[PDB]
Amino acid sequence: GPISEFMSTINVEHTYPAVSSLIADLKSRKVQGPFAVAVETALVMRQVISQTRWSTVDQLIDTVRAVGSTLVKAQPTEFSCGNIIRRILRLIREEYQELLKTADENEKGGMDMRAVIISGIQDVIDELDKINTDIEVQSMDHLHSNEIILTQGCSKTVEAFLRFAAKKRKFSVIVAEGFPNNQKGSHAMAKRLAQAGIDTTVISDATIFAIMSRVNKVILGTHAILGNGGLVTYSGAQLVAQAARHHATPVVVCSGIYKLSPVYPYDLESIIQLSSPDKIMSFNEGDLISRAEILNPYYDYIPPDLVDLFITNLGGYPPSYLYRIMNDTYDASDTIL
Amino acid sequence: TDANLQEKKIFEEKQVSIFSHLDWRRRRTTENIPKDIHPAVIRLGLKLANYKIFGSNQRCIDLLKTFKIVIQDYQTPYGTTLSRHLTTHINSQIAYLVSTRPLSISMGNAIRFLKLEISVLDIDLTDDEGKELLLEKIDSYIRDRIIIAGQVIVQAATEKIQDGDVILTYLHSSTVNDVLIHAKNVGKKFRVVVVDSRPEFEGRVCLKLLTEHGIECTYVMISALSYIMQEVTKIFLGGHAMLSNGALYSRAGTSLISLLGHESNVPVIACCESYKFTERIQLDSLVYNELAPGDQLVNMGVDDFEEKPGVLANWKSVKNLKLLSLKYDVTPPRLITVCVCEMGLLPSTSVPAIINEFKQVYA
Amino acid sequence: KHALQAIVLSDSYNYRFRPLTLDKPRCLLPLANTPLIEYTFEFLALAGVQEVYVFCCAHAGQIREYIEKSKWNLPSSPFSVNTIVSRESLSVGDALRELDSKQLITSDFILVSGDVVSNVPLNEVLKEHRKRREDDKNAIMTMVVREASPFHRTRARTESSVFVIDKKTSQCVHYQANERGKHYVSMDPEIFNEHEELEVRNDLIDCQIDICSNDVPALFTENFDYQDIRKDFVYGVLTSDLLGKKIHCHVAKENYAARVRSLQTYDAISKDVLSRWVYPFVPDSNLLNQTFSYQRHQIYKEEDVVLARSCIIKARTLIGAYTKVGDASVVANTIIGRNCTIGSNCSIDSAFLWEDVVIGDNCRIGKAILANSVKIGNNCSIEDGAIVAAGVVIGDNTIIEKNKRLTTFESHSQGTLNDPSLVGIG
Amino acid sequence: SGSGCLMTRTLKNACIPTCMVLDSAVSFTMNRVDLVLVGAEGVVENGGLINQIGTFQLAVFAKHAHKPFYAVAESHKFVRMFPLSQYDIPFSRPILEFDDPSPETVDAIHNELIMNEEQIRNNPTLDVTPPEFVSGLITDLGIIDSKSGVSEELIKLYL
Repeated sequence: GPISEFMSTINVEHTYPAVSSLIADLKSRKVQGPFAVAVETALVMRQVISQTRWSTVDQLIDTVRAVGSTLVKAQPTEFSCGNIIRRILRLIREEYQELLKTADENEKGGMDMRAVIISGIQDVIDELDKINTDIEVQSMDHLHSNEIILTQGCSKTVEAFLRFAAKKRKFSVIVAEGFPNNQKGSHAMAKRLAQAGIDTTVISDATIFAIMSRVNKVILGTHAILGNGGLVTYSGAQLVAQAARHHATPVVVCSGIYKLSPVYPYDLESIIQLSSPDKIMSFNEGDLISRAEILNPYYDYIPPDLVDLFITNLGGYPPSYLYRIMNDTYDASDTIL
Repeated sequence: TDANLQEKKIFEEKQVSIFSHLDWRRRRTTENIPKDIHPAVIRLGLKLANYKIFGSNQRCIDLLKTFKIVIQDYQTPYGTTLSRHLTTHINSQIAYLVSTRPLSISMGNAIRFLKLEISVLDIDLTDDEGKELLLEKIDSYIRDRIIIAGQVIVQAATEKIQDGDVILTYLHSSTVNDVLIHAKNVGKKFRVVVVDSRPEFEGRVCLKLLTEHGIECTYVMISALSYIMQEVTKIFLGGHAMLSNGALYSRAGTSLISLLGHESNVPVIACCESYKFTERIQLDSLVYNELAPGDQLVNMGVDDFEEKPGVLANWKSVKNLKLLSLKYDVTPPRLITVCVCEMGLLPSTSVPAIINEFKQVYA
Repeated sequence: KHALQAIVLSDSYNYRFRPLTLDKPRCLLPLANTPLIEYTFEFLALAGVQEVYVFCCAHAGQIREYIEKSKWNLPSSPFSVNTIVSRESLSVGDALRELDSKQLITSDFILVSGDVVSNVPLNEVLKEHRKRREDDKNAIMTMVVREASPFHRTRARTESSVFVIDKKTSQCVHYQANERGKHYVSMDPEIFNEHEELEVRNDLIDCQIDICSNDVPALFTENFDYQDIRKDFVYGVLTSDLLGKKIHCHVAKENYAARVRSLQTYDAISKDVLSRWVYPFVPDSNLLNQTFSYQRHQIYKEEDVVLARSCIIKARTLIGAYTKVGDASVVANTIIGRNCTIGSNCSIDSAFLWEDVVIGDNCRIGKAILANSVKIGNNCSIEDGAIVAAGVVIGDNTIIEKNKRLTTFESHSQGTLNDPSLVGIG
Repeated sequence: SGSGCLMTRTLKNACIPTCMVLDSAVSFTMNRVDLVLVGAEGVVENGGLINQIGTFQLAVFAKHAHKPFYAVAESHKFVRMFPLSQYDIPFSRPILEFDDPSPETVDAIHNELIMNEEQIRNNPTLDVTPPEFVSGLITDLGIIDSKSGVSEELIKLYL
């Protein structure tokens, strides 16, 4: 139930201007990445609650349950958005219920909980600018001296994860430039932690199998996690996964929890987007670009039965325990928007 | 070479780094070359270090065609017959060539073969008698061992191609291209997938060839293998060598192809030639291998020659930071379904017996 | 501060696609089931332009109607768009000359001479422009072009041009067209005494997306003879006719950029758009709340679209919404509008269909243009290079030869409304 | 084939306890069995095993249930073909076609409620177990386990 069936575009553009503004920046990739999508999402919803007129909570539920369905229609693949929404919905119904009970002291109006919801929203914001700090701590309970680590594609969360341990313990790391998309960032990361005193070895995205023979652990930072524990990761990460499984090398994932979403991977072909082929073939080979089929996937998928351990802003947990976070973080009704 | 205390220096190159033993020393210029070096050998030595796409077969050919010129231009120091002294001359040619690029398996086996025929040569002949002989033996080698074997493999290879297939190759194998073009010329209805990878995108030239024959081709880098394999139904690989255990030894990205193929239930077909079999074996892709300079991936972007720099141009002088790129990796045999030698379609594990068929019933 | 503007020249290329411009002006016809000016608009949005001015000469009401309707009329629009009208067949320069008399240019700005498709962030070249400007006020225009192959399918005789640039400072010191009646290239050697490393380039595509300084409009009132931006203007500067002024080029080496001027471009561009080349500007992004979605082999479907089982779709195809398709029919390399319908056991290849088009049972189409709301009976046929206009209908058991454009009025072409050709004439 | 109903008799007649089992319940039986054993209808270049339709059905079971697998094959059953999977075999009648349903049409053991003879022949007849699933061929030439030496022997059989 999108918002267009509840409010008109002009009204949406008038009362909730930043929404349509964000919707524009969403489908146009003006905003991008999971983190930047999340923070901007809540900031929008903050103003929404800060500038809305309503009475019942049930009608307030129907509103946010509508913009999200529209907001998620923009660029659904960046699930980071919808995850923030369903969090708010439960954050309302349980805040309502917890306040529906104090009023039932002995009475046997019902709104303007505004600033609390805002104060509840800000609690989500301040929680995000922190996941790295909350995650980079559990490193010292896994990475040890002289260990050998493999990791692909400039995941910021993974960067501060290792750099923390590298402050005190000294060890080695192999970095595979997540070609083609994560090329630039990956080299920077390698250059960065190189200064952090950790043996860094940049490789082609293809020499994965060659070195997996003598690799202790492998570490990955995803783009999103789906209801079955599957991972929607950036380009070219199933190789290292399958390379690890073939070598009995364990697979660990260091990701914030906001990237977790209960959407179920019915059809992956509707998930893995495709970017421009410019990233892999120049415009110049005019003969080729006219004679062949060029494709450049942005994301990669790995199934959960290949992950051995997750690293979250809450703690380390096996994939089979992931669901019990969702029910403790989301509500079942808000699976489909 | 100060001496072979520089080889003691190699004995010191066994340190913590897994690649400590891998030889990095090269000579990509003719500075201070020795006197006893044939010109047509120099050109080859230059062609080795600077050419890309240098197919493992053509090198063996271009080596032999060059070797004939050496012997044809060779004259023994009279009073000492040919067979007693020819090897050291040639032995002084290899030692130069290896300093431009380590010997492929396709070349080393030929070397060990010719050195044999030198020893077994009948002394009761003369120079012009002797040298003319092995030239035919060399030519016979090229006829039987590679070209015909090549011509047999392709025919047997395209035989198992079925109309409606979807073929996947990776990084320009002259043999693999040679069979693909044959498939179109017999009216086989299919299409090809071309996987490429960094650095020197050897797969583009495979796309160039196949396109210039008009084939529905598809070009995606290897970091998209998870995606494209669903469309694929068969996989063809041309190998640098096949190991006596049955493992396939080819370019760095060969393994993931076979791996992802298995976990997607597609077959892996190793079109390799008998003379590229080796008695040796490898458990890790690191013990026996050869490298390429890490600078070649500093260039981020879609080009290689073009002066598009990067963020790693100082990696040589940034400690705890090193770039590398192995050129080859093994591939466990349980992922290879079939090997296509001129002895027919064989299971990869049957390799070492075939080598014995050469050692036995011959000399 | 906040001083930035842009101007687009619609109705400047309307004559090439004339057989349909009577129905709808060229700035409103669809490319990938989406009108062109949006492809141009979102491009300008990438440059972060804050003020857009559009020139019009045909269906100005219909133009402004969509604009007033458009997303770009809403407050979320990152730029305020106003339209200006003028006489038909608007010769360039006469635009700027009318512009300078209106005094609208605050500071540096851009212009495209039609509708362009591109995903090139101008922010860098814009900085490139403003940089060398503040040191040498005589720098007035910097052009944007795309490194390509000299025979690239997106490169046509129009953009087919030869540039000469200073590899050090990237300054165009000589430019000539590629009229097949010219075999040689000539340069006044006086430039070599003022330069060191000049790069003769023929691998380029003149996107005609030029960035101009505020001198230009006044500099066009003066030198009124200049009417074409490339022919008259550039040559005037390089020949020192207009004196002491310099230009530059920003040879783009990644992303995508082109404009729509010729049939051999539209078909080419469309086959590049579906080929992802101008990501994010793709159907499966759905910038106007469409319901598209990517499928393998570059086939693009919307929602609420019915397909028969026997009907099959081959690669490089696109289907608008609410469009039916008959049985046993085959579509390939084709673009289809919304709310259409296809007959049974038909064959379509490399064609172009727009909105509300129908098709009779068992028909052959190929490499032709079908305008919006066009009806075709059963048992018909049509070959390559053909063009129809809106409302045109063809009776059953029929055929249309090559390259034969149609219309709904005998303004100059042929054909009428209901029954086949050779019928209804006049 | 239904050849099981005859096999048990030939064993029952020879003083051997039997227990016929449905084709759908072989996995449930692996817990009891100590060793599986089947005949052969054709041995391939790669050591593959062309036998009756359901061999590979239980070949994976023994492979998964960790019980060994043995097949008996006479020399004159080696063939020169070479498939690519558990499927790449030439077969006369086309198999496993579907139907086209036009919109216009019409005890816990329910015996005699099966497919018809016309429905059956659409199904295949032969099977193929890749050599990694067999642990030992039984031939007049002896017992062969490499399933690479089978080729050396196969090459020996032909010219």
